[PDB]
Amino acid sequence: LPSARWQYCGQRAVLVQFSNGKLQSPGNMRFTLYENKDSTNPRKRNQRILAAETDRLSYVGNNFGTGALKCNTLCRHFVGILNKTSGQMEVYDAELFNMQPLFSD
Amino acid sequence: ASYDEVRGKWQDAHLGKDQRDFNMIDLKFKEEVNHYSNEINKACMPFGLHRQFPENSLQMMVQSGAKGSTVNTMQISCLLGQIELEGRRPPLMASGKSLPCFEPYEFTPRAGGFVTGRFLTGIKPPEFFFHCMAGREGLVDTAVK
Amino acid sequence: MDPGSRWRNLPSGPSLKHLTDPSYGIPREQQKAALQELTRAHVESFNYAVHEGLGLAVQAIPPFEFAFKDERISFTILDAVISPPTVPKGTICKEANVYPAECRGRRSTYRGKLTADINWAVNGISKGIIKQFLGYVPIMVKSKLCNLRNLPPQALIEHHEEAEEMGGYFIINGIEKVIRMLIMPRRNFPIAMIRPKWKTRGPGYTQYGVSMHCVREEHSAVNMNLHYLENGTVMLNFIYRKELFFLPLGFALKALVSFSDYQIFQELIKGKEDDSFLRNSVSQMLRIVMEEGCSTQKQVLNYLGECFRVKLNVPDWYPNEQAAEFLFNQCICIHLKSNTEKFYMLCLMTRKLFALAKGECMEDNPDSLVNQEVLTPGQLFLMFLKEKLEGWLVSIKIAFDKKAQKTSVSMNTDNLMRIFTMGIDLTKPFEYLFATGNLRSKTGLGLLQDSGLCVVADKLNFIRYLSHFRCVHRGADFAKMRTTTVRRLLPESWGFLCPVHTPDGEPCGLMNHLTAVCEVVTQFVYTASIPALLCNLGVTPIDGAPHRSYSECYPVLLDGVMVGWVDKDLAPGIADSLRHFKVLREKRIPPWMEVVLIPMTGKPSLYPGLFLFTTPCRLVRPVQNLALGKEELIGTMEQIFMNVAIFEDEVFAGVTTHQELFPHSLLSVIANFIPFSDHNQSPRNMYQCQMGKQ
Amino acid sequence: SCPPNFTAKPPASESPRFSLEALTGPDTELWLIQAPADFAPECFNGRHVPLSGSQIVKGKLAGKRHRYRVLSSCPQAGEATLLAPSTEAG
Amino acid sequence: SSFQSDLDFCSDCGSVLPLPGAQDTVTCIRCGFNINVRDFEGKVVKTSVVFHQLECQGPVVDRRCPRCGHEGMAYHTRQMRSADEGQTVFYTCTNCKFQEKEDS
Amino acid sequence: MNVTLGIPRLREILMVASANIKTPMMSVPVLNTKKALKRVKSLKKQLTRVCLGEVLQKIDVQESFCMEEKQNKFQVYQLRFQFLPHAYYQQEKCLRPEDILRFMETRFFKLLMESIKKKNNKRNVNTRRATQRDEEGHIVRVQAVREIHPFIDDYQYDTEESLWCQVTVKLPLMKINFDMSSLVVSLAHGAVIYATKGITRCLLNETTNNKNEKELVLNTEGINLPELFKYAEVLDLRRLYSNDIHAIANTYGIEAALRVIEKEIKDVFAVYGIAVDPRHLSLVADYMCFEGVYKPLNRFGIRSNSSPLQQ
DNA sequence: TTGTCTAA
DNA sequence: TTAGACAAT
Ligand SMILES: [Zn+2]
Ligand SMILES: [Zn+2]
Repeated sequence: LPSARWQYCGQRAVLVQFSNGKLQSPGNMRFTLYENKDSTNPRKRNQRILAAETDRLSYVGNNFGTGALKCNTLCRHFVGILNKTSGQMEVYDAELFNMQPLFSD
Repeated sequence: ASYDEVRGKWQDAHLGKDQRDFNMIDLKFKEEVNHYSNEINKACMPFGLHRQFPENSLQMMVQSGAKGSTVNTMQISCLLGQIELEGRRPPLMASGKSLPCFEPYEFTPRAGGFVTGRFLTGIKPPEFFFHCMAGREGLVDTAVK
Repeated sequence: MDPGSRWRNLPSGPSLKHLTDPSYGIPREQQKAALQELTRAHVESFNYAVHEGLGLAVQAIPPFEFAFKDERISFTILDAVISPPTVPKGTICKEANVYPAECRGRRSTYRGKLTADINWAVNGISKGIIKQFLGYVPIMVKSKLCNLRNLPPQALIEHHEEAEEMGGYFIINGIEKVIRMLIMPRRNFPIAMIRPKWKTRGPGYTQYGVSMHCVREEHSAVNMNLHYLENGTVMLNFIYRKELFFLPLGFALKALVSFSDYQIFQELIKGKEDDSFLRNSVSQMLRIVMEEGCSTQKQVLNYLGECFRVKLNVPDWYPNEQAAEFLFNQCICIHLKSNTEKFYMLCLMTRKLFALAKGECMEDNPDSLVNQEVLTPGQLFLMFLKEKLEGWLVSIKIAFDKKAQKTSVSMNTDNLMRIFTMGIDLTKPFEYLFATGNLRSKTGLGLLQDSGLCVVADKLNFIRYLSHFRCVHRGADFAKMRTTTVRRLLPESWGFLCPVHTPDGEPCGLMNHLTAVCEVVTQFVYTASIPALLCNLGVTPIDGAPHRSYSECYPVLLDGVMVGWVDKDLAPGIADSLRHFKVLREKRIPPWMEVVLIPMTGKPSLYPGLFLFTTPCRLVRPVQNLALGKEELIGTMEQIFMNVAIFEDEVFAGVTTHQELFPHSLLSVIANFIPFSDHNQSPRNMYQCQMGKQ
Repeated sequence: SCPPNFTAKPPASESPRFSLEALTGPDTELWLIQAPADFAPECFNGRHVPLSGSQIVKGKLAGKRHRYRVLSSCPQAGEATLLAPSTEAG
Repeated sequence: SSFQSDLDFCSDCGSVLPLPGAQDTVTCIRCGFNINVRDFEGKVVKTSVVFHQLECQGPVVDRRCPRCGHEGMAYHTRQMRSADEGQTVFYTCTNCKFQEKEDS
Repeated sequence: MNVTLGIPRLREILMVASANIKTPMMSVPVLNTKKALKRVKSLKKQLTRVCLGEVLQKIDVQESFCMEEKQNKFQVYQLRFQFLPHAYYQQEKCLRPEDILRFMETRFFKLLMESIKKKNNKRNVNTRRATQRDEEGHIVRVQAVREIHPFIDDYQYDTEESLWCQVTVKLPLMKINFDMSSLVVSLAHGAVIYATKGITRCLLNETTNNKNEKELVLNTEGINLPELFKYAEVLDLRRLYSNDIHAIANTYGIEAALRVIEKEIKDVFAVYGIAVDPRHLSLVADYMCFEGVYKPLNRFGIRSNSSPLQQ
């Protein structure tokens, strides 16, 4: 019955939810994330956009618009690491992004 | 077979589109509780009455053809017997409870309508509901047709 | 018994001392709280339908915009109120109020003034607000609008009424007319039907199908349908002003969300993942959408608002995308606000159809009381009044078009206020529904019948006068059929409808009557914290994945909102936790909620899930929860899985979880007045119940 | 043909670096903890979590909030994957 | 840069691949991603339709039959009139099955 | 077995003079000798019909894809039928399963290919059907199967205990998605073999007897009177009977369909315990067969009458 | 809701 | 050979 010391250390590690399938073959794929300017009003704490550069398509992931998922607001998402020699499951705040390929207008 | 497996195969006889193995299980309670329905009437109807024919008035209205029959007085002073609803026992629910007092798929004859309580001493609220199902059956079938 | 259970004041035996007292004839200073429970379903429903429901039913009327000669006039109702009944203006009197006893004695209608705040605007800019008298609507007595509200009995005798005056009745032209509670299908719930009449509705239809009765905040009501086909394709049929629309499923699911087609594939095959025919069929539904080049959501909306535009009767200046979200907002799953939750509801209604057609779940019986609820007088007032307001705006449009013909000076309005005066007045079209019972509506109000709505509260004695407020009427169309299946007493009416109390002739079996314990839920509360409550328990929501596989998880339906996926080994631990939160009045759980846990057995039983109902207009009845000792409002679908007991002798450990309050709870009010009911034969009791009403 | 490859974002902008690590080898085991909404992230700060089965572990939020049950699952081959910002690539 | 989906869908967008046709590669429409028609060799769809898988006539009362003179007749009640009067009793003899009805 | 009961049977006797009734039976006693019982226990099986959905356990359809050339692309349709075993029916025409396989291999595949070429010569649309279809008032062998059609590319039938069958209807590619399993199901509700002309079902387990004579009765459910005349050495055709008035009226005569009207009205009134005296029934049967044909008592029977005031 | 009569 | 038309409860 294994245990793990819960050492909460604090940054928000992104997690990806592809609307196409599973990313099972990673390769040359560039990932960049975007944050709003005005940090004054409390909407900047949720405004974040993740962009995915592939040569074929570009995948974009929101937190606010129509299609942004409700699993990271009605429930929190954490990330365990479990440095096995020390035996401490150190925990990071996380978000899940449901990515959707961009086409046109 | 234990009672869990028997209850499983009567759940499987239920819930199916055949309704041909299930109607057979109706005709095997209902021929076996109509052997406990004859023995009580042989215990109480001829020589078990308090006051007997001719000194009994109700037997004089029954046996001299005035009104009634020896079924109405056997319901008055002995059991109501099996409730047959549209030819069969009263319906199970969608969950196997024949009525909310009872366990799902309960083996007892009381669970499926065998009243065994007379009008001389009253019927408990399960058998009263069963008997009102059987009354509304005939009343609706007369009122429609 | 629990103190505070409404039945703690129940006598052990009769007394006969209250008729030889000094206290007799002196009015008590408060009314009796046992005769006022018999018109809760009438008065508390009409109280919703005049202040809260009317304010929520003028929000859901869209801004009526039409075309002037090269100008766009916008009309919108901001707020409408119903004033309590007074005298007309220009009357020399002493007390301005009007009481029901005048309206009985003078042979008049007891009615209240209706007015609204219509906010007119031309070309997108507001140029005024008008407070317009729409007409007169009837007032229910002892409601929040009658003048007899909050009176003590001694001040109620003084106004020619009675002590212990329960309301619930409209005086319409001097004749008191109650609205009877009809039986409607269970709101916001997939009722899986097997009806072979549906085979003739199309070229490849099956006997199978899933219906839904959708109601939006007690003022709208729309029936929709799903149909399984011989292919595996699913259609979706719904009537909109006498026009049966055919809409395939993939068109709906693409018009709702902006999801890629692999997610719409993934949502419909959650439980059945190893099935090959199923994955093929839900591929083909999406490919049918692909065939027209409608790849995006906007292009699907363009095509649907191209094909359905002429029959929705939208204006000439809407785009096709705007007349497409006029039929997903007013026809398909209108109890949901977001299009995201409309999508995951059609996915559950589709998976229930796919499990029905493959024989993995049994038919939900449409005539059983498990899948039924009542239509209270708060719905039929509010729906009909909303429809007459929309008809009033359409009459203003027809009045402008009548002004435009035989062309007037036709300048700007500048608060002209003549078209409103020439507009229609809804005194008489709202009087006709009560004064006859005939509902002449172009919508149908989502109902199934047209007449038999208002029935005269007859008052030949008091046994007859109580019965009209406990009547549950199955249908005023089934009386002409030759059926017996709808007229059958079933065991799911144990304690919600009376066995004996029914008529005997043509309405035998249709006009049921409520029991004593059974009460209609009329309270309307807000379920905003319950999704976060469920997800703080084991309910992983729709977007995330539960940590065992699907088909080892249950759907959760919190009042037609698909919420999540309870793991199968954690579903009793959420059902009993919500029951403990209900009977202890904790965590904003309503005390009238249903926690229905239809289990998995692997046999073709009912379609499993963890259904949760918080709505009004249902039926509910108190028991005693044995493990808590506290009174629990069991609904119609909870007690099909509970082991209620009758007697303290018949209570066991492990098997029994509840107990009825008093053992004669299965009987009505009127049938609890027969002495020694359990000794005479049951048509004798069924005959006495309609003798005492004569 | 013409793929979009968008670079347009009107109110948004890219990011500096943070303190989460970049090296994942045989010494680390990625756990995906899914915590409730009102779960304060400091509650178990000296407490253990199970890696198999379940355990009702206490917290320190108010002392009376402490009943939390922890469900220790199997790898679902979950579609959510972690993105660790590496230091060789800006 | 490849994603694992079902074979009937594109693996770059999520859109639906059409049926194979008169070419050697099937392409998606909204992105133009070509997939070999030869890769649909494992597209198998199964369907199975199952057609056919794998008394004492009530309580007795000691009443004489009209025809055969047997000492008992099995009885069944049915309340066939109104709720005003009666209960109609149906008899059935044990041996020769002669059914007559009494109206009380 | 059932008959038609109540008022509407009496309506279709008297008021209609029906040529086509629903559920007509016929009844012939057995000669009650030793050879006739042995022949009639097989005749009970022989006079029934057998549909294909009666002896079939399950259909298995396995649609696949096949591309063998640069142009040739094929939809492999491996149909497989599991027939219910012989021990689960001992009532139907001694159907050893080589007979139902011969049904298959002779005519069921051609009956299937006609349906496939009816469908292939070719609900997905927004229809908006303009009606709902159901007022302001001011008052108040494998080679034979292969040569059936070129589309059948494989055939494999069970040989030891002949319980299954496998074909491969190798259709080419098409623009619509083909619904094979619906055709295979709806075609598999067709009658197999030896369905006699109009006779559905026979029962001789009615061993009823008035004097313990064990009088076996072919209580059938079909209407074919010269079908049973070949079986005179086994059946006692002397006391034959039917429900149909027109069948015996065209076979035996208007004087022998005059004593069937009387017996049928007596049986309809005698189900419900009512005793109608035979003089009334004989008067009605002598009225209806007065003109030599079996006339009704409807509106279309008073055109024969003479006085127009009564008409 | 039947059941035959009339027209295509 | 099969759909509209006509009358009765
Ligand atoms: Zn694609
Ligand atoms: Zn007898």
